[PDB]
Amino acid sequence: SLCLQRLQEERKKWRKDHPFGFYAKPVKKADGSMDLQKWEAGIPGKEGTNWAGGVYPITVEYPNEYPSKPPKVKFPAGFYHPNVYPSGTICLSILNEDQDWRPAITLKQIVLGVQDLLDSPNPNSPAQEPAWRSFSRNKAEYDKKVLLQAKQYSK
Amino acid sequence: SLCLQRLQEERKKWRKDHPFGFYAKPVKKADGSMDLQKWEAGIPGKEGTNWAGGVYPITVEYPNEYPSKPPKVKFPAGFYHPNVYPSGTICLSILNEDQDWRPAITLKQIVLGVQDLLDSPNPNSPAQEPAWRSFSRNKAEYDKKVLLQAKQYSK
Amino acid sequence: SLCLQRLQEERKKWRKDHPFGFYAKPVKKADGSMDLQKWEAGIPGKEGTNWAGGVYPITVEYPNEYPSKPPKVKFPAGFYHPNVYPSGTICLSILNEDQDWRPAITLKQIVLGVQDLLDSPNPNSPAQEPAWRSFSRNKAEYDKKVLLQAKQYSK
Amino acid sequence: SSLCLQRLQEERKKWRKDHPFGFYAKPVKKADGSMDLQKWEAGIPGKEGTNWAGGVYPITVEYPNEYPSKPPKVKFPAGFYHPNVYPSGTICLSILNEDQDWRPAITLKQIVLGVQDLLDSPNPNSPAQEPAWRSFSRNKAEYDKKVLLQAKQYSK
Repeated sequence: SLCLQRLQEERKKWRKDHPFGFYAKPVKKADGSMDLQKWEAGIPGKEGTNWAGGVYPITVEYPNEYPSKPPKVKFPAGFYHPNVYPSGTICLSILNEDQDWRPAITLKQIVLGVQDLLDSPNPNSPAQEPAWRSFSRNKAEYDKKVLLQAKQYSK
Repeated sequence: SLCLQRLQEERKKWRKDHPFGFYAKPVKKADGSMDLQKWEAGIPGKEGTNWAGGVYPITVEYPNEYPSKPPKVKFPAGFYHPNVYPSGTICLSILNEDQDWRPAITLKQIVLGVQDLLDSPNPNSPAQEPAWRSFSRNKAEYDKKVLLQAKQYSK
Repeated sequence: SLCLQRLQEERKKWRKDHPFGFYAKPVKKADGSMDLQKWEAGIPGKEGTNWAGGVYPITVEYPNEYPSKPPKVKFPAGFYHPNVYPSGTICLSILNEDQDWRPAITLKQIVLGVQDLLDSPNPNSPAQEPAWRSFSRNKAEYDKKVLLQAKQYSK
Repeated sequence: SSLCLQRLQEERKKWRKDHPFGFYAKPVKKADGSMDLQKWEAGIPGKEGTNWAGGVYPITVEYPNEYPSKPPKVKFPAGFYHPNVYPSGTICLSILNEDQDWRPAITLKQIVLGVQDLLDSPNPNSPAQEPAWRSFSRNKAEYDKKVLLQAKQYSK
């Protein structure tokens, strides 16, 4: 099983070194064992941005075909960002098997890619109508919502 | 009002030279008068495509600032197409004030632009998650849905 | 036009008598006249509740058959409350023609009824999955969201 | 052509259904989001246990109107380093030469594996690149250092 072997390697690599303020670990099953194909992680907002102070939770679901196919990465449904679907699914070219996904991509690369996305939305992939509208038409309103969401996910 | 004068012109104009199989009309108010700023229209699917035989209803909402600003065009909420948000809002650059909107654009050009979009989804507008997923990963499933939606909106 | 006669009556009535903290007015069309069948209003949260401090914006859409048929009342799409659909449509007994709508119901009655709903969600109208789930499963999380939304709509 | 586009549809299906780990290949998208069946982008992973390992080397595959009678043209980026790759990026490979081993039945998988095999095993009969061929033939240490860094350049 390449998928599970790769996920064990990812666990070992992450535990050894990962970016400051981020976390990621397999979820526990009913028996206390790890579900290597489903992880919970957290992405800190960047200092100096309206995202600062929040730690935004994601789930990473690795399909059976991983690493040939990318994991699905989701914020909570309703998370506010122009490139995040209503379901929470993150729209990012590195997570798209037809675009920039490659099997060598590490969890560290994914979580930093998502962190970078927060304060720098992509205009070729608006996935959420109200956030994209405010980001583009009413930046003051967009910024207020971002700062309130940072508070929602703050300690 | 420039807006209402233009809408009168669009109305009297549409009623003489409109694309075959399409319809468009201001909606009626409580007193049977026309709401010039809110129309109902219908877009026929092209023959030779899976959209054939349907006539897909849209509402066209003209803001007070029209024609300086574009109208908003919506299919029913839940309409299935990669470029149509959950609300029914259609993503089309000619309806975007920072891209291709120009005050001269006529309703005819708008409806034809919506028609063209049906069988050729734009990859820069990932507006509807499942429709994109199917379009990209399970084209047979995508086509089957399109075919059934054509029946939904048939005669 | 029984509808528009009733709506002109409702307007004059509102301007001479309305609860403190509330506002309501027909929207303006492109020529500066009033669209009597579409109003924008605001509902203050009541003091001593987690909704306190917010003024929550609504649209009131009166159908041609009003007052025989109730108006449709909507918060912004995405507004958080167990009885508010994703579209922002409010579920309330007095706004349902098969329930407690009566043609004699005034705008004051409607807006006070919406105000009452804010702090008392109805379990037989679970319109919003995450809001209902937090209200049932995680009161602390439910309350925090309400308090942040109050700030969002604060003065 | 018309056989050309029909064949290319089939190639896309065969590939999309089945191909070696770490390779990718897809028609490029046109301005309307539709596929250009006659120009694909692909990636060739270096073989593990060679100085090419860890790289995924990008190629373009351009199918002429007369495909599959005539072979596609396959190019690495201009300035790619390998003794059998011209300055333009064009790969010199027998199965890609109509005057040598091209046959209409050859599939994309066979092309990309042929290119992969060529990486660590240059053909002296196609010295397409002076500096690469000279280093390969006269200063192997220098050649290997360049190959290793180029693997980093295109790191998987």
